[PDB]
Amino acid sequence: EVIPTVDISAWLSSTASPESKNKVVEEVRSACNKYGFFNLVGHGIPAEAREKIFGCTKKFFDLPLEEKMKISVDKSLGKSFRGYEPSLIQTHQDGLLPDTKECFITGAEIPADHPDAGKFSTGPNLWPEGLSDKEFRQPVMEYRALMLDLVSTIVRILGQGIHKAFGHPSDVLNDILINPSIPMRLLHYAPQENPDPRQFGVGDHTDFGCVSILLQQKGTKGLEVWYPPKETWIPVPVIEDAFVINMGDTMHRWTGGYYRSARHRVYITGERRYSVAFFLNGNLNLKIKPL
Ligand SMILES: [Fe+3]
Ligand SMILES: [Y+3]
Repeated sequence: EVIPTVDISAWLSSTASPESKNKVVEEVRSACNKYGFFNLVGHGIPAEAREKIFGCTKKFFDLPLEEKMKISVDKSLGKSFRGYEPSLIQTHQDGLLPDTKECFITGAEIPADHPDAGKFSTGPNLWPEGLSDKEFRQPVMEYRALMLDLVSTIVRILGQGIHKAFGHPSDVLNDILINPSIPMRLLHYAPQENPDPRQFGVGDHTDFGCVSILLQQKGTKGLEVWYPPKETWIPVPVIEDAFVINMGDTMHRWTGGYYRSARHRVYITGERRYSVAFFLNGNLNLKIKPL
């Protein structure tokens, strides 16, 4: 068992044959129904954009810890959960140790005086005073835009797989793109030579939202996915020019389980590891209804 790779070039091309485009819908619906994950290529985002966001991520986490804590998540407006979260505080199971993960959290930018500001994960972002807009904020928000565009493509492909499966309009799912809740996290995993097997980078979880898009770093590993049929954890290989796509619980319930939300985690390694995780959640008003 291996996590598959799906090339969406045809679906984004305006000259590809309808056969080529359907083949993309087949490979996607199928990976999401069997593994809940795939690797995605053919997205059209340049290698520069991926280089630039890891530049931002390293600059940020290289900051002094007192410097990051100045925008610690507990300082964000109300229930906007934005800013810096340090390592060794997130836990998953009582027998185990907290996660080595260090993370920085953004969402869609909303002025402080907006009506929804302060509500759950909606409001303004917190930005580090010690970095210039040009070093950090502008690239981060530009990458967010590229991610929003890609996840909108992914959603419409999923909707088309729903059409083929159960006969619904191929825009069943497109209402989550209306004013979406789209957090992203910049992730840092400090390396360890001899790690305790009771501690992970991130422990066994599912994602709660709809779609997640992950950018891993060339030369690292750690991400693995639980596949019930063989009762095994499958590794997710770092593919060149790829994003890792998985389904969340909201998509699970909202389909019949047809798109699976699969358990996954990141074990600790000796190599320093960065990743950028962007997620698409259900809306703040949208009552998500099954089939
Ligand atoms: Fe996750
Ligand atoms: Y205003």
